[PDB]
Amino acid sequence: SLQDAEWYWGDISREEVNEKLRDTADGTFLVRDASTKDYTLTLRKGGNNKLIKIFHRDGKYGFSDPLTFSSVVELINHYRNESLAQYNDVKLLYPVSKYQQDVKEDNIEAVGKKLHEYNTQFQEKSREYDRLYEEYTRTSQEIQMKRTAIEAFNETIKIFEEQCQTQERYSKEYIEKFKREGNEKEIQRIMHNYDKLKSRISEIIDSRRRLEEDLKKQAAEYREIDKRMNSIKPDLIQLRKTRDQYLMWLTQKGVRQ
Amino acid sequence: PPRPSSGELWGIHLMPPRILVECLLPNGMIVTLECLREATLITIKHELFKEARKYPLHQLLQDESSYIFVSVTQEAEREEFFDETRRLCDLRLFQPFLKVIEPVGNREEKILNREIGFAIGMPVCEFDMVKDPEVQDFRRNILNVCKEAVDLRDLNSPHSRAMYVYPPNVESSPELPKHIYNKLDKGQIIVVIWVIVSPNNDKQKYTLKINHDCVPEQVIAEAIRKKEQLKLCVLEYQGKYILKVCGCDEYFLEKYPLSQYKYIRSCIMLGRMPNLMLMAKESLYSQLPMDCFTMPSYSRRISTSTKSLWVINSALRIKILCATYVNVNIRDIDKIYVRTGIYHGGEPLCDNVNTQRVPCSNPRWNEWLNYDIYIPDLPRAARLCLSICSVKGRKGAKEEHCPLAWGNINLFDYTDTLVSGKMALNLWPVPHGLEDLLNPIGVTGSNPNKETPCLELEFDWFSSVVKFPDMSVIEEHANWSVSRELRENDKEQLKAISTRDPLSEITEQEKDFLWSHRHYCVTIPEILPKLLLSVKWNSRDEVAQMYCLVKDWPPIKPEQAMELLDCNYPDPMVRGFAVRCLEKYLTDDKLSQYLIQLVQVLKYEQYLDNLLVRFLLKKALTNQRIGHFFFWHLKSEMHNKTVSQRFGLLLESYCRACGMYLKHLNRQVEAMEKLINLTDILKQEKKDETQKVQMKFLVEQMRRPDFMDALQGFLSPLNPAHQLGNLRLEECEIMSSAKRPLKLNWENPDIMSELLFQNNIIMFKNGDDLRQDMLTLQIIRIMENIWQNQGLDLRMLPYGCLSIGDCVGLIEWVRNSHTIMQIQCKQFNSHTLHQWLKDKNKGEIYDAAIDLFTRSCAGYCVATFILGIGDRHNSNIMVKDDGQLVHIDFGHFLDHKKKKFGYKRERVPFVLTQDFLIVISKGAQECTKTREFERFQEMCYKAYLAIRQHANLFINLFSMMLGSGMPELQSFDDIAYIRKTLALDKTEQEALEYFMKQMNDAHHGGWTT
Ligand SMILES: C[C@@H]1Cn2ncc(-c3ccc(S(=O)(=O)N(C)C)cc3)c2CN1c1ccnc2[nH]ccc12
Repeated sequence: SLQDAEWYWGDISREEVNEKLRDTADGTFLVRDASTKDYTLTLRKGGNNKLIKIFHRDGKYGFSDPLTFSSVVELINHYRNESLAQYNDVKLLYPVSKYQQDVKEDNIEAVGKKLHEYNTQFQEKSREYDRLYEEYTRTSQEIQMKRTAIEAFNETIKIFEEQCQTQERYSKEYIEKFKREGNEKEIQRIMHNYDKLKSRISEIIDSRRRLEEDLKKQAAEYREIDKRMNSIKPDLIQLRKTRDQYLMWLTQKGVRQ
Repeated sequence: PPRPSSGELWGIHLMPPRILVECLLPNGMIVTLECLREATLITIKHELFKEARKYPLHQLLQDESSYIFVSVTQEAEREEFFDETRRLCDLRLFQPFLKVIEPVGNREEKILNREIGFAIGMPVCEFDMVKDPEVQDFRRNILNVCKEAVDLRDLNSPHSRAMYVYPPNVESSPELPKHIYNKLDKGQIIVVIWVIVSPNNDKQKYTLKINHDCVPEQVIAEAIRKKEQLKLCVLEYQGKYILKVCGCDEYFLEKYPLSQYKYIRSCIMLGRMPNLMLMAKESLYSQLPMDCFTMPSYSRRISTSTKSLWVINSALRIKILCATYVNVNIRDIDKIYVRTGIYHGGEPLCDNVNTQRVPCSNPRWNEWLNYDIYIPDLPRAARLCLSICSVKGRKGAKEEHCPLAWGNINLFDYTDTLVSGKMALNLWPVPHGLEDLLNPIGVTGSNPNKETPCLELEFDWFSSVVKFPDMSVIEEHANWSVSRELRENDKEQLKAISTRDPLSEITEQEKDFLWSHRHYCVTIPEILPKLLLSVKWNSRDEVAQMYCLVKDWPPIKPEQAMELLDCNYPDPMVRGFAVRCLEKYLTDDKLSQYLIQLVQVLKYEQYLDNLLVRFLLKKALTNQRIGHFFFWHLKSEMHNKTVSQRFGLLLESYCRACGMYLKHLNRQVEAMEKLINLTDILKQEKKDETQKVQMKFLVEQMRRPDFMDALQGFLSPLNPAHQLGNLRLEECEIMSSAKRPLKLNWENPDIMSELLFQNNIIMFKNGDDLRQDMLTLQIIRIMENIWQNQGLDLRMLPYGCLSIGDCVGLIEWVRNSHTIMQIQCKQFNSHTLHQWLKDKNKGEIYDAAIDLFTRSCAGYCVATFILGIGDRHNSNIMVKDDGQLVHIDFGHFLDHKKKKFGYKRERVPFVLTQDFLIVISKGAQECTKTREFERFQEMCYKAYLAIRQHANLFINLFSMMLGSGMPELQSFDDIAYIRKTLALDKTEQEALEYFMKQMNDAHHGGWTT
């Protein structure tokens, strides 16, 4: 009684079978029409999707010669209760029902109207996520720039502070040489240049302090954008999945070929 | 690290005319000096030491000549400025200061390192600081490649040197295609040899009529013969001259049939006159400086029980300790968990194992995860792919799982050592578009950004250093395993498997069949990709037997072998065999052709030191046409922290051994930084400004002596053979369209530029991702090249396009081209296009235009439909004065419209309108009924089956690009589009019926069988 088989899905694509078996338990399966025009069973084992052909000759079916079974149904039903270990090592335990795939609106007008609402909601949430992604990318890049600029400041501060250490080494024995020679105006000159240097270092220290404070603020903004995106991402996938479903139930209900 | 912005200072794009610079003298004093922004460092040092006398302790200062400057660059580097002829505006200073220092250390090495660091865009000194042994060993061990390359390059004195700089631009086969050969008037070419006679530099033409397969020396011989005992003179004087293409730096130095050269081959095909230039070897060979490789600092220094994997009687287990944090809205999620998986390429080796769910606020698991894999059965390329997923189960029984951060780890390291003990992994942001809970295609290794979620892990200890067994031990075990009837039909089924496209379904029955016949398979060597997928990689018995078979496997075609280098084939023996096929059979034409993909597959490589990186590097240093694009492809991706360390270390070794080309590259790099800076100003501080003022700022800044010195007299990054002479400022433009790209016109400075082109026009785009456009024009070249060899003159014009950084690149401006929209103006007819073409090509050459238009139409009609190029319109399609049709802007491909609108349809992006049909039908009233259109339909039906016959290649080219970051190309399912348009699961007759139906449904009938 095939075509009225929860696990039989017809002209379903390999990529569609993949979506339906993604992260499923060993034993999960579905049957479909081969990628030619002939049946292929897809099964989950060891995190992989194994394709098994359903061979046909003289009205008989099976995976290999001899073809023992009368129909595609009898074939599945044997392997639903007995392991594949003989042929080979798991039973066909979890069917992927086409009926369980809910989405219950009766008529074309009702479907069409609902799809229009979903498609609208989908483009709305899409544009929202795309603008969030742009905010996320920009922020992350500016954070990168600030962290490089802070490194550059740290080095500048290191060079400038080494400058003080140098003036401190040289000046000591010259201030002593000028104190003896009573050259108070020259001592004033050495000191004025030293003040000038410490005033510059003081400004460079504040330029970094301000940027480190911008960095703390931008890092927190990033964390928020990340939280806001990790929230939009799963809802958008489902909203897209529903839209694709209402589009499929419309293509099917209407005239085909 | 890399430079944040391309400005003259931090947060300043251009310096004001005069700028105050803080100078830190060696006596400890500080001097505020007013500097001209374009003032060189030698001038600044002269003004400073004069001014230094007016400050205390001036007596402690030595001579101006005993010092040099040091400052903090935008890369946060303390850079010593040895080149005192550099301008202040070109120093890339963080802040305006200079420190006066007496120069110490190795001067030669410091200068080279600065030059390498400038090309890379990252200071070399950052690599020396990297603690990781793999990094340091890679920098050490890669130098034999560099040493061998420079040895081969100077082995043949001036000839081998010239062969590196100007390699032959030849095709892969001398065999002239039947359709091309028929253009030769009695199997022989007419060439025009030009010569600059030494007294007055007067050009002189000598028109020959020689055989197409005549070696360049024979072409020279006939030139001397043109001017019976003359043989002595020609035999002695035919080795003292070389041939060059008129207008560019393309040289005929190797003994290839003249017809095998691409310029000659294009000339035969296009019914154009080949114009060559005769010059002596002496005038070229002298201009060639001898390249010198020097063993770096890091090489001249050291820099500082065993069990088998197989003698371990336990199953693999990994412990997840804790995570530092995750970024989740506590209200919107329930729990968090670490999903893990053991993978061999993109396929799990066992079922994926999750940890228990814990609150987001408490990411502590301290749980051993158990895997269904016996440790001896672990393959060499086995990886742990993990991620931290969130989980919410509010709406129904429907649990919503979302990946937060991911990371991949190599179970064995570069030394074949299995990983043991604790490990801290900094995780990566989940890529845009990826929905899977795991990212197995993603890079291996910790995230360099330590301000990200960090995961602690514990790997088991077995009381010793566990090593993967030796190849002798594996060869042994295979002979144990093998020790534990053809049929004409079975040989037919096998043959059929090998011919299938790389993405087709392999049933478990076909897998068992292929493995059972593994020894017969050596007769059909092309079957190896499908057989390798029939292997059970989680069984050491099958892996061992496969290793033996691949060791003595016959070599396969390079295009078939490139498949074994994608994300699906991680085994070192597989990729080893794959690299040997490229080594022996891949031409320099094909390597240059598939370089994009070859650079890309370097990301899938588990380790930095591998045979592919060695092959590619060897070739990049052996050929500088290869080395120019190898350098740019790697450089364009240095902003991507997922590959920056790998590509950085690769660029270092390359720049360390490429010789003089580094100087030319550095010129291209400094030209590009200026354009990036100029376009950054217009996009920011001048966005909400008038196009008239924008141009006034543009022309003023482009007149600056510092800008002109850098933006004139350098090689084109689109084609190194093309010299970019003096900028023709009057012909430069900011394009009106929103995005506002730069149209730049340079003068070709070639002596005989008039015979090629006198102007080189390049568009500088800053804001859009050019990689998709780059890949499309590449595939289009590869499509046309197949058509020509199969006898089809569907002549498309794929112009040059290069990505030079993150959303920044160059595009060749196609000369004499106009958009349909432009033609339809200067109240419009369906004949406007046909009229324009009838008026731009009068009388005699009217048909030569209509032929060019129809042929290029069919090319584009098939190319666009196969690839699924973004919607075509009057602004995207352009026609040259020739009749040559050209498509612009290929930003989208495959089904880019699948997520936005759920509609499953292979679209016809290029629907030939009435306007277009009229042109083919030469102005007829019933266009579909014509004989002109019949020849068009035929062209398309041929073009399509040609490509469908070569599907395997295109599918591999795309598959090799999965890890690149291209939105439309993120999974093998994205590549399934090409399998639908080429209708691969159908017969060639069915596929062609499908094409015809697609063509009819879009054109509303007319496409007759
Ligand atoms: C630089 C490339 C190639 N190319 N070569 C010539 C032209 C061209 C542009 C405008 C006109 S016109 O409007 O009739 N005019 C004469 C008034 C005629 C020709 C172009 C355009 N083009 C692009 C521009 C933007 N985004 C791109 N993405 C990929 C290619 C590309």
